[PDB]
Amino acid sequence: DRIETTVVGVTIINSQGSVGTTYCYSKPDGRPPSTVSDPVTRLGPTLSRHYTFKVGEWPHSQSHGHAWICPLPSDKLKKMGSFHEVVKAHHLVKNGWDVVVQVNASFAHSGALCVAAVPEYEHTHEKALKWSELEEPAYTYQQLSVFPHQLLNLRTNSSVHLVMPYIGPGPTTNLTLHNPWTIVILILSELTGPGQTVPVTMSVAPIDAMVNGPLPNPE
Amino acid sequence: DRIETTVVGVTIINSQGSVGTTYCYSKPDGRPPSTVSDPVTRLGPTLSRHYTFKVGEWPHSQSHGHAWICPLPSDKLKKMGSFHEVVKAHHLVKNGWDVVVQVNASFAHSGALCVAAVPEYEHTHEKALKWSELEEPAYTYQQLSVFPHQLLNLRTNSSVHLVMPYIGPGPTTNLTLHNPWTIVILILSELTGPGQTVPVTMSVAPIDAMVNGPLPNPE
Amino acid sequence: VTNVGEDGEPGETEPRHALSPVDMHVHTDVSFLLDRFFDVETLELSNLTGSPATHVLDPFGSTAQLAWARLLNTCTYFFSDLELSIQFKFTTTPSSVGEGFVWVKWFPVGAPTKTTDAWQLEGGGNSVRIQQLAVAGMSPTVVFKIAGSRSQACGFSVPYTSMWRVVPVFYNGWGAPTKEKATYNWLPGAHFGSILLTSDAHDKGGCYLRYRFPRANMYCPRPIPPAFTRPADKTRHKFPTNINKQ
Amino acid sequence: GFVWVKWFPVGAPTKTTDAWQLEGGGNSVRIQQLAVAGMSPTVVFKIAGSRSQACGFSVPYTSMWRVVPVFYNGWGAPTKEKATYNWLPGAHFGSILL
Amino acid sequence: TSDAHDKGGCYLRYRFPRANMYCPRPIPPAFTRPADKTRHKFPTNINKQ
Amino acid sequence: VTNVGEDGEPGETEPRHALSPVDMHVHTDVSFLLDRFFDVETLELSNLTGSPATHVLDPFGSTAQLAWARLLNTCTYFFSDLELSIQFKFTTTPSSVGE
Amino acid sequence: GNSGSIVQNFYMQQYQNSIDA
Amino acid sequence: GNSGSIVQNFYMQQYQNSIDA
Amino acid sequence: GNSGSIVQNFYMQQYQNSIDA
Amino acid sequence: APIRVVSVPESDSFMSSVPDNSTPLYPKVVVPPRQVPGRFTNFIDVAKQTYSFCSISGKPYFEVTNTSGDEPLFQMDVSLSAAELHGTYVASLSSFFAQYRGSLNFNFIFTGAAATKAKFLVAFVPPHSAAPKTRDEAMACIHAVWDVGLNSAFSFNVPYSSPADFMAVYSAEATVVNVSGWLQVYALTALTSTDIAVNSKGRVLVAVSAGPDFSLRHPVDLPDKQ
Amino acid sequence: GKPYFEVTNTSGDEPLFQMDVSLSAAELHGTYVASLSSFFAQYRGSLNFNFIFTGAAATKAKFLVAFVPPHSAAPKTRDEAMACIHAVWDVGLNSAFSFNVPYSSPADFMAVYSAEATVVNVSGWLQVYALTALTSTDIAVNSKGRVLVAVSAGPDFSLRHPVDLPDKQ
Repeated sequence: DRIETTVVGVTIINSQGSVGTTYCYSKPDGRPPSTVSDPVTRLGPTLSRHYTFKVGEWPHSQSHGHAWICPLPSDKLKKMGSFHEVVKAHHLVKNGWDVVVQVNASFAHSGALCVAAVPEYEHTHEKALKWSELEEPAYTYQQLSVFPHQLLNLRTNSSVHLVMPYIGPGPTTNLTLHNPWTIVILILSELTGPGQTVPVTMSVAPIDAMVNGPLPNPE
Repeated sequence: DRIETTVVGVTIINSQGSVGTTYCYSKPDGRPPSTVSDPVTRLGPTLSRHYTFKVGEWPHSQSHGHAWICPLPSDKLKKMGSFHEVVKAHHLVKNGWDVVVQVNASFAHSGALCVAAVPEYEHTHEKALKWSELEEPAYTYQQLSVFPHQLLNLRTNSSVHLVMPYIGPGPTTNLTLHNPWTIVILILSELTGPGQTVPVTMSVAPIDAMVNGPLPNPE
Repeated sequence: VTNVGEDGEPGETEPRHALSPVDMHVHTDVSFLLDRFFDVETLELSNLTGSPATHVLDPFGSTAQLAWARLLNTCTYFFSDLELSIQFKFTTTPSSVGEGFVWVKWFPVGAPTKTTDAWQLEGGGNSVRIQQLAVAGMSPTVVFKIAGSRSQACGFSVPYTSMWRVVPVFYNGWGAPTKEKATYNWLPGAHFGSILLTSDAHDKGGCYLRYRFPRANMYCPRPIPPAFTRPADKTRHKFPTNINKQ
Repeated sequence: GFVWVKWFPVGAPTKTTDAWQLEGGGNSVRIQQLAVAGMSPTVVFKIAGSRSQACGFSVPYTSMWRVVPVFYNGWGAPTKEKATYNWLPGAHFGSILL
Repeated sequence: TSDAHDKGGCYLRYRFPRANMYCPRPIPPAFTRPADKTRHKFPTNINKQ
Repeated sequence: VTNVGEDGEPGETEPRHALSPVDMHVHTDVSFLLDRFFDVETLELSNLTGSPATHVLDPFGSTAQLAWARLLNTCTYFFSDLELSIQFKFTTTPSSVGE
Repeated sequence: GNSGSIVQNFYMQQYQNSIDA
Repeated sequence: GNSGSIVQNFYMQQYQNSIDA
Repeated sequence: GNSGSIVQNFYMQQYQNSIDA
Repeated sequence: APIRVVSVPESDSFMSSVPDNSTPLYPKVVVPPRQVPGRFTNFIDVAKQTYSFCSISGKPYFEVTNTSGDEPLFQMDVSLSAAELHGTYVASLSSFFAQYRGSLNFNFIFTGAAATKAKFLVAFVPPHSAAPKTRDEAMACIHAVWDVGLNSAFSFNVPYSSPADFMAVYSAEATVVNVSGWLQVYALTALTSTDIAVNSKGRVLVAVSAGPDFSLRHPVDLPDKQ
Repeated sequence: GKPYFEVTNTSGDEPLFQMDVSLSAAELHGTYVASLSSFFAQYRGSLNFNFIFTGAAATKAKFLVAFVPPHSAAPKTRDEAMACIHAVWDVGLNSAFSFNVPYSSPADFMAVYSAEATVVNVSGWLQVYALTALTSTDIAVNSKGRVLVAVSAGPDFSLRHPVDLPDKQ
């Protein structure tokens, strides 16, 4: 059995495929910012549930190096429809994440992915915070296995359960400008088998959300 | 001394003018709905702070009977800019209120107001939930003193501190359709004195907010 | 006494030799004053054939101030059981219905409706139909004759149907997601049920519904409506009483 | 023959014009406003086939007076008038409207 | 049997006290199927107007 | 919850703040729902003379779904007593049988 | 079942109903 | 309330009225 | 025999029936 | 075997207040709990713990000018259907009945400029004369004097004094039982202001709280609307 | 007309299954639990559903369910629906799944009979989505996968109030 049911909020992600619960670096802490003599809101269990973005559609001839950049979570924040609404009107947010990548395949499929949670991910050509399809410089795959991860292998499963803690240089931060935790997914070994797609997927979700002081009505 | 500093969230309403802290009927209860086998969010201390709407501008020749209808709080909800955003995406809400009417006057001013918190206020000609200037049928002032209140008298102060508990026929409710607590303000004795205005005011604010299950992204 | 008014709360004075009680307030007791069959409403029965207009026992409307109307709208929410007593005033020559069975069938909040024919009593020819939902079964039927019956009436218990923990009289909001002019003070089923009256009569008589509101619980006071014009200032209003002068 | 025997307690108002009406196929027969049922006990009995066209009930002591004075020496109202001598406001048991 | 037979019918009735039931069975729909995705709408006590 | 179905037996999920009971199921109680005089059947009486058609109280037939019909055919076997209440709707001028 | 009146046993349960074993 | 006769409980209070909790 | 009602002895057994010895 | 009974002549009659219910046709209906606060069992209760503005002239208050003195300020025949006590909770409640036995209280909420003082007098005139019309006539009765300035309102208890244990909730031609008298307030000192210019008149609210010994007995249907 | 939906490797956005959670909504028409109901007038229960996936044993489908409380007018893409209460599930070793559609509403009992939009009729929708378009050994052998939608009465569910049957419609 590979029962991998993970709950936060009231979004119960069951999914067999998961093999392990990889905590990236550490366990998340709820102890308010060191530098905010400012009254916070511990976002509730609803809201800070999960969301689930179909990531992209893996293809066939995709030469090792291609990844799905996922600066968690701006651009794709505008769809976390209750949590989203909150971080709009609240300067700064101290929150880790939980994400469960998922992929739909079979018996006749080669192709593995090094899906990893990157701290202060460089790159994203000043077009960052924009989830998309940038390649990486090759070796990034020889070494992308150094930033806490979990690979996906069509010959063993369909998920990667990356669970991370809060990070940023200062003790909290403006999530409309600084994405510490940014997830990637690189193709270690190209895809091979039956001609159908192989759609990719991912269930994102905030954790321990606390956002400081409200902001002026948008009128 | 008539120090009347009332705090909820991090909106500290100090105001001398208040004379009493009138609890309407009862003290509010935080014990989740009886009929919602559904996971809730106890809205935090930020958000459920206060807001403060200038109500209107009392005039002079206003014959006893005129009141400021305030179905708390729809139409004027769209301005409670962080709490507002939440009740949008969450079916039902169990919450009382706290409100502090305030009025700017002097020495040479007659005019008193019976400001009261009405349960299941009738009226508002199917144009309800709309804060405005409807009159009342006269006697409503002879008896409007029966629905828990506190009057305002320019010869003694400037506030009325109505603090209410949650109400509605069912154990919780859709605040975009059912305003239990609707505040009024009737002119018992016309205004008299110096020719300047006499602007009215009011600091509204939710309390013990719990809103059930999220709703689809608005896309 | 010096009153520092304005903060709601009344203010008393208390004389000397304060007066002793008697009566004990008692006659002002909510549940008590409301536990008596009132004459409220009055309708027209159905012919057994055709489609009915399911009557609904919603006594939270008022208007004709028969001191039961105001009393119900003195509270905000109300919860009580019900009990009825249909009677039936003959409208013409009280010897034209040599039988008149009347299928008084009560229905609980939510029961379906659409009642066309489905029953039929076969006997020598003719055969007289009965309303489909009228027959006996789930929801309590009462068959009483309108001939020789020294009281062409019935009467029974009807415990609180409605889903609401309590019945809201005046609703400020709406009844359905179709914020429509009607569903304002409506709210889905703030009531006690329905009743379908069918009998070979329908004409040649009416009824006089009645309500006995045992276990009446009232909440959230409200102002009590005058019911009488204003008089001439300084003076008394003078209604011819038991007392009076002559 | 329905008979709306309605009893009233010392002091109950009066003025009873129409206000009720029973609608049924046409005609419609009115009932007296204060006659209907409610506060003060009504009794509806038929005058046909009824093996005793009668009724009957309790009526506890209404009147305000600690006791009922039969013969009063004084008057009933500040209008010392020929009538209010042995009258006294409501030295009685009530009324009835048939 | 009665000197009647015609000029009237009857309406039998049953009161089934001490009803004991065994071996469940499926319960018959009693109403057609509607239009997919939606609700069936029978005029009730409630309803809208 | 992950269900390993197929072997008959249902499968539940149980949310948070599970909901308190009230009503107690009670109104669904078999014996109870069936202990009430229903209007089932309807016939024509006999003349005293001649030979009769002995009527038989077999209420296990159903068809006109007056919510008593279905309810009896929700079970396989049924055991209960009976109690009847004949009434008799006059079919013409209700003053032609003086007895 | 629906017989909550304190007169139901005017006829003792032998005449009233049946009996099992 | 107005039911002071010693026959009101012929039908026990379950059939009579309702119940709260 | 067929008299299982608790009212049969309204008339005590002397008036009701007979007696032997 | 069969019991012997005899129907009273009355028998198969109605009775719109039979102390005893009817036949329970639906049963076992368990009912859901109620969490709404502000509930009540007794009606007197609500009118005792709650005032209501008496309607003088069309408004709930009289005036006080610096040109009054002798004249009466407020007057009304203390009976639960006298003009002023018409719109009040306490008086409107009453008409479901026929009798009351209570002394009433009134509260005088003075609303004039905070630079205004009015000083003043109230008086209860038991029934006898034909309405005294000057304090000099009225002060010889039961009265109270009050000085606005620092008070910010006042309270006067119009007692119950009469030979009958209950009176009439309905007014009518002069009876020993209708009228309990008058209630009067006077200008024991004509009003004053910083400037007669800025502050013309002062006002005062007349709120009616049910007395502490007051009760209504006897329910009665409503007559006609008049 | 069948008791199951499909799962192809060409879905994605589109809704998979939807119905207005009220005991006379299409799907819940033939069920025991729903057909029982009509002897009455009221229910107060959260329901459970079990998704018995029946595709080839060489098929995997992964997936998403979602409960949409009443408000909007039916979200029509998971991206809209996932912002509500939902559950994701991966067939492959499970061999079916269970989702409990709770009870959340201001009324202590609702209607066993559906009717024009009321605050008491509709409890919302029940939705299932293609969070990952189906997959097979060969798109050739295995075209589609299916899934059974079984309805178990919830653990807090009860019917109150018996009522005669109206007309047949």
